[PDB]
Order: sequence, then structure tokens, then C-alpha cells
Amino acid sequence: IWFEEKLQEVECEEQRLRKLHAVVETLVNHRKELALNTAQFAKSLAMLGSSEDNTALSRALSQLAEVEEKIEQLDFFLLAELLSDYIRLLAIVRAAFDQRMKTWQRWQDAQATLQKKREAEAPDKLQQAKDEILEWESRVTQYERDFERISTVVRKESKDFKNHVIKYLETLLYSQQQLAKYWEAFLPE
Amino acid sequence: SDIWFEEKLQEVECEEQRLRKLHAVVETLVNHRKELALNTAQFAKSLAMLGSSEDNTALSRALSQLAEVEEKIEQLHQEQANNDFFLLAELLSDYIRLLAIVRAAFDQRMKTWQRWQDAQATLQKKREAEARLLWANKPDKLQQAKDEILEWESRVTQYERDFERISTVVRKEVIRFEKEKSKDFKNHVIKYLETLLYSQQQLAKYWEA
Repeated sequence: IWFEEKLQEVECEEQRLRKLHAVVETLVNHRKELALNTAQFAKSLAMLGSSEDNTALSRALSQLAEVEEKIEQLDFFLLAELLSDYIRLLAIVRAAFDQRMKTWQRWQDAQATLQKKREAEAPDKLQQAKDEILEWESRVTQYERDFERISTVVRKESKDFKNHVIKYLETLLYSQQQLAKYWEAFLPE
Repeated sequence: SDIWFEEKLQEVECEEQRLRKLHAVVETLVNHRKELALNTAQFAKSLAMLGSSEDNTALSRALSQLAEVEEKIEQLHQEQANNDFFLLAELLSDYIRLLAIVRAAFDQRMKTWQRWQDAQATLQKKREAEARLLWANKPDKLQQAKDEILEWESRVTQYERDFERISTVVRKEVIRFEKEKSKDFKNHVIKYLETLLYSQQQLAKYWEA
């Protein structure tokens, strides 16, 4: 048995990856919202610009619609989705370890009962003790059966992911720093 | 006279239709720069919290440095927000609300004027009713026609007073409209829009290198 160790590993990775997920999810959601709000803005500007009678206002609205689009265009999401699924899988493996534990216990207790039934044997009360052992060996074999099944399912069922997140974060940071430097110098006023 | 009044409702109805159109443009511009500074302050707070609760030094620094950057970016959206624009937006939203009040006042004036004209018409039919009953009949019904005329005179003078009162309120509100009409919102919005456009165009050109 190594199950104790392999559970502690899984328990650890699940705690580590859930933390990373919370970082990846704030990054994925922000980029998602920005491309969403910008596409609405651009559509709204083009519609307003189309329905404008003043030529100067009309051109300005439609040119700004064209701009929000060009700038919007200016991989991490695949890594993000692989992470979300892997987290869900770790939850299934731990539930399997939990199942294995509870199934193992039902068996051990039945095994203990059976053993007390055998000590109890060591006329009509002797016949009752005999039929008791036949009912508990029936139970004990099925409970070991239930256990073996779950252990097979368990057998069948982070710090690499993290580096990739750091890489994306650093380039995002740099890119944003350059935009802050540009706006601080060029802010229209 | 009562010709200046009908000409004023024409100008007001027009400006209200024109400014509501402009408002819809200003409101999409105000709402976008509102949401951006909002979402960014939310993002920065979340990044700082996540960065504070991170055990990996490289990841922790990256999250907190990005929070410091989006903090700076938020203040730049706050600096251009408090622009001569976001101020014009509040002036436009209020002026639109005032134009709605002036039209409601013109409406009140119209309905008040009509109550009076109809009472004036009734009164005039009551006077014709005396001309008939005078020689052509007896003082019994002639007394009823006299007291009718005194009740409708009472009404007609009061209704003309009510009308005069509403026309004064319309004149006063016509003065408020003019002070906030002589503000030329349309060219200010265009001016802003063109600088916003230019600014965005220069960012697109700069980012290419």
C-alpha cells in the first residue's frame, strides 16, 4: 500500500492548482470582458454614426468605431481550459479515494463481526451460530469484492503550468507598463 | 403676443429632439469610460489580493507589479474622465430634463387657455339667452338667466387669471432654456470626439514599433 502517499500528493496538487486557477480565472475573465465591451462599443458607435445627420459628428463616430476594432486585435486560454478540466478530474480522484476508504471500513467491520461469530461457536443454539457464520461469510466476500473494485478505479484514475502563467503575466505586465508610459506622456488635454 | 408663444414651442420641440439624439451619443461615451475605470480598479484589487496570498515569489511579484500598473492606468482614466467632457455630459443631461419641464408648461398653458375659451363661449350663449327672454317673456325665467350670467362671469374671470398665471410661468422657463441653449453642446461633443479619435489613432501608429 502506497495509497496514503498518492492521496496526500493529489490532495496537495488540488490545493495548489485551485490557487493557480483563481489567478488564471481573473486573467481570462478580464481579457474576455474587454473584447466583449469593446465589440459592443464599436457596434453602438457605428449604429449612432450611421443614424447621424451632422457630417462631422457622423464621420467622427464611424472612424472611432473603425479604431476600437484595429486596436482590439493588438494560446494562454488553451492552458486555462486544460487547467479547469484537470482541477475537475482531481476532485473525482479524491472522491474515489474517499469511496475506497468507506468501502474498506465496511469490509473490516464485517470481518471483525464474522471473527466474533467464529469464537462464539468455539444444540439448537449451535445450529443458530452455524447459519450466522454462513450469512457473514456471504457479506465479508461481497464487501472485499466491493473494495477490490474501488481500489482498481482509484489506480485507473502543477509547477509546469505555473511557469507558463508567470511567462504570460510578465509579458502582460511589460505591455501594460508601456501603455501607462505612453498615456502618461500623451493623454489628450 | 400669443404668436411668440407658438413659435417658442416649435424651437423647444426641435432642440429636445436634437439634444436627446446627442445625449444618446454622449451617454455611450460616458458609460464606456465609466465601466473601464470600474473594471480596472476591480482587476487591480483582485490582483493585489491574489499577489499578497501567493507563496511563489516570481508569481507574487508579477501579480503585485501588474496591480501597481493597472492602478496607474485607472488614474489616467480618472484624469481624462474629469475632463471638460464628463462635465458637459452632466450639463446636457440636466438641460434635457429642463426641456421636458418647459414642454409640460406649454401643455399646461394650452389646456388652461382652452378651459377659458369654452367658458367664454358658454357665457356668450347665456347672454344671447337673455336677449330672447327679455321682451319676449316674463320676469320668472328672466331672473334665472341673470344669476346664470353672474356665475359664468365669476368663472370666465377666474379662468383668464389661471391662464395669465401659467403664461408667466412659461415665459420664466423660456428664459432658463435660452441660458442653457446658448451652450453649443454639438460642437463641443464633436471637438472632444475628434481629439479622442486623434489620440487613439496615434496610439495605433506608435504600437506598430
